[PDB]
Amino acid sequence: EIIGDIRQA
Amino acid sequence: DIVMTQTPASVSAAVGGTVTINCQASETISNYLAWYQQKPGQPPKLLIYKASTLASGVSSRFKGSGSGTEYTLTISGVQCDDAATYYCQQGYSISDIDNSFGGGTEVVVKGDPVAPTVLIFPPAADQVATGTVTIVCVANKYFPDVTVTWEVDGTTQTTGIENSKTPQNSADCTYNLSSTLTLTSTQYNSHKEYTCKVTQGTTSVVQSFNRGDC
Amino acid sequence: QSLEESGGDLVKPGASLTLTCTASGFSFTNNYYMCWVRQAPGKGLEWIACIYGGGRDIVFYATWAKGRFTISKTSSTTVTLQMTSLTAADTATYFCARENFDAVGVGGGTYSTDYYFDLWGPGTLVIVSSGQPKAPSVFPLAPCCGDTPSATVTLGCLVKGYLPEPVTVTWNSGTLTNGVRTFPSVRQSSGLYSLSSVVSVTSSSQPVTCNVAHPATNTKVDKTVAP
Repeated sequence: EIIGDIRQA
Repeated sequence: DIVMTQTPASVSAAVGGTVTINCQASETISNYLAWYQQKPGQPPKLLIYKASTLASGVSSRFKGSGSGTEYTLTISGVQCDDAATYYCQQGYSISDIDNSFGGGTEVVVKGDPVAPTVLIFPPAADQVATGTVTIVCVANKYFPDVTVTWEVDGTTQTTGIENSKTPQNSADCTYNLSSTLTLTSTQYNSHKEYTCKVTQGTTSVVQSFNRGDC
Repeated sequence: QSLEESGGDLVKPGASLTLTCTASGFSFTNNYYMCWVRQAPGKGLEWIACIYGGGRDIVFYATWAKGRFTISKTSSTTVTLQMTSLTAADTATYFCARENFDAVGVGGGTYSTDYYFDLWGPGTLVIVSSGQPKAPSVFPLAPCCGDTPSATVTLGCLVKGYLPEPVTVTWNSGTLTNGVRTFPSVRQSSGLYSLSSVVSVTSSSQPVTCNVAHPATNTKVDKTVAP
């Protein structure tokens, strides 16, 4: 699973 | 906040031609750009994603192109079934944004010229007792756009009129139109002649009735 | 694989309302976001909120939404949208939509991007207005009586002053469809809706009947129309 939106890296 | 701007807001194309729609992004979106087509009363239909990938079962008449900040949708072999509203939608981010969709573009498909069939319907007997009277004029099956003009005892009506145009027929591109003149019973009973005029370019049709004769 | 929104209704300004999206033929997994997108009548698509189909709690709101709307997973097949402090600007059809994404990686963790919607419900209608539900009055549309009868003739029904949307119109219980033209509704000054439906027929010697349904008030109206 992911952990957030790409703009949160 | 990544703001999708679509242009033009509306566009015309003759049947068989080509139409291009533009999408602009306030910042680069890495080709994460999607295109949808929406017809009235329906949810949007996905056409293109990843800027240029044609979704499954969608006509290859639809081409998505562009990169960076400027994207395009090109419909080749334009048809009546294409008359719809098209939206682009950035897929780069859903964090810190207002709307991922652009404002959408209306695509109008110019098909074969058809003159409207025009009809005026006097108010049913049992309307006047309700205090309000609604006269309904229709222009059926026609293209291109008509304008409608109302007259009461020869004086142009400027108020109490509302027009409702159907979406383009999806086989033949034609419109249907209702124009309805609403008055108070009292207003209605104080005039004799009601006239609806439907003008398509150089051709007009006029339909009248006198309150007394109904 | 489909979706069906529900919970739409006519409500007063200031009211709250909860909408539900129910998935069928699939269940929410870490492969998708589940989303709400609305559209006010005659206007553009407006994204509202997404919630992760996966196990982790990840929610995204449009910036006009966070603080007033809440998206949630209430099961593996249902997502809700709770709306509060509703105003007429919230009048819209509300769609539930499944959202695709690619999980790109960055230094240490994966992130979602490349969002697009591959699945939509037909929507549920939310109508916010100070006006109470009103059943429509239905009037016959026919050519002037003092006018001379033709072979072919067009008749119809004016369906006036209802709220909320929609109504439906059929002719002779759906047996007469050819030549049926039903115009888009029109919201009047009163905030009430109105629409006409006409049909072209030959036989004038016969009456045609328009069937008008307004589910919001549980009304049906039949009007028989004589040339």
